[PDB]
Amino acid sequence: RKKEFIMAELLQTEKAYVRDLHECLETYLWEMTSGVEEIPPGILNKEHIIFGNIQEIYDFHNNIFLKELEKYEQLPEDVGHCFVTWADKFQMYVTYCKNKPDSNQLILEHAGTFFDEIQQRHGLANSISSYLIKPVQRVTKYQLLLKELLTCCEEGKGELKDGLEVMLSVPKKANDAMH
Amino acid sequence: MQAIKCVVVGDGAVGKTCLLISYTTNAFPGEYIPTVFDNYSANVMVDGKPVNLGLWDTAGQEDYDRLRPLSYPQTDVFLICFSLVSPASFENVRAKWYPEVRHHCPNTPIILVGTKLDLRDDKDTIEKLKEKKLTPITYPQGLAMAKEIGAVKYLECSALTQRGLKTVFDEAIRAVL
Ligand SMILES: CCNC(=O)Nc1nccs1
Repeated sequence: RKKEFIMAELLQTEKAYVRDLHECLETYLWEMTSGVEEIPPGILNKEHIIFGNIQEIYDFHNNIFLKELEKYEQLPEDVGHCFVTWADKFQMYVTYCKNKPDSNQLILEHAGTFFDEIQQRHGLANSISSYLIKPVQRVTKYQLLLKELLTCCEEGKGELKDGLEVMLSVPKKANDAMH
Repeated sequence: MQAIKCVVVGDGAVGKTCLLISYTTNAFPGEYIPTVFDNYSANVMVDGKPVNLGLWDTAGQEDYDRLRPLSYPQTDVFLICFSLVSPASFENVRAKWYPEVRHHCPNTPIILVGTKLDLRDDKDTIEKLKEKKLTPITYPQGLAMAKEIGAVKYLECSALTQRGLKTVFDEAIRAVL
């Protein structure tokens, strides 16, 4: 029961994370790169600073990782292996976290209501800042779900142990990377 | 219409995620406590003044000193939480939570939130604490902590019974208006 509810959360929240990044990319990022609206000079061609490597992060979850978590739906005790397998991909959260401070300032100092305007326009409940915190949230949440699985998975649980190891190592490295 | 960003901080043992879920669903989740509460916003009227309340969880970030602050800028009000049956969490208000919140957001209102009031009068909890030469955190302790940190209100609540829960968020909003 408990291992199953946790696995269902893992997957349900993964789907929503992919929905959320996708939304972010097809609204806030798209308007900037589209050429369909007035881009403050202060942010022009600086979408790499705003959105960091979130495209790549999205591609990873949307092309690979969600497809692979789904395969472990009936195998919660093994799902730690999913993370070991894809450990190198998570290093791209290190890059993203390094860049988030610069991203945030740039949006204060130079975007005015640009993004508030698009938010209003599309009817989005989440501000660009709310979307852009999500990778930082998500990368610290995986370790919580693995711990929860450990509280309810038997001697078959070094296939969580090492997954958890990775998902503790990634955020700490991202945390250790900040200036 | 006024938007409000609210960030909820504190130790893992406060039940941050549970608090928010229980507040937003009007129900303790019960069976399974989800570990994920995604950034939320909803309209609420306060003193008949409708408001868009935005809630951000921070659970999972409790060991990443440089990552937690990424959520801090442009926050309108903080809930700093401790559990009423964890003296350590309470002490961490002083030692961990208030410092970094002030450092980054020196003029943002703080509500001091005491959680798990449903456990302060619980024999097994109280006994488990007596065995560590400890007691639960009582009301004057929270009031004295609030004062020390500059909190606008010290408030007690339970996600379990929902006692004081709606009120926590009512006053988060009143602290901004
Ligand atoms: C099983 C103990 N009940 C709680 O979890 N109480 C809480 N009050 C606020 C947040 S969590």
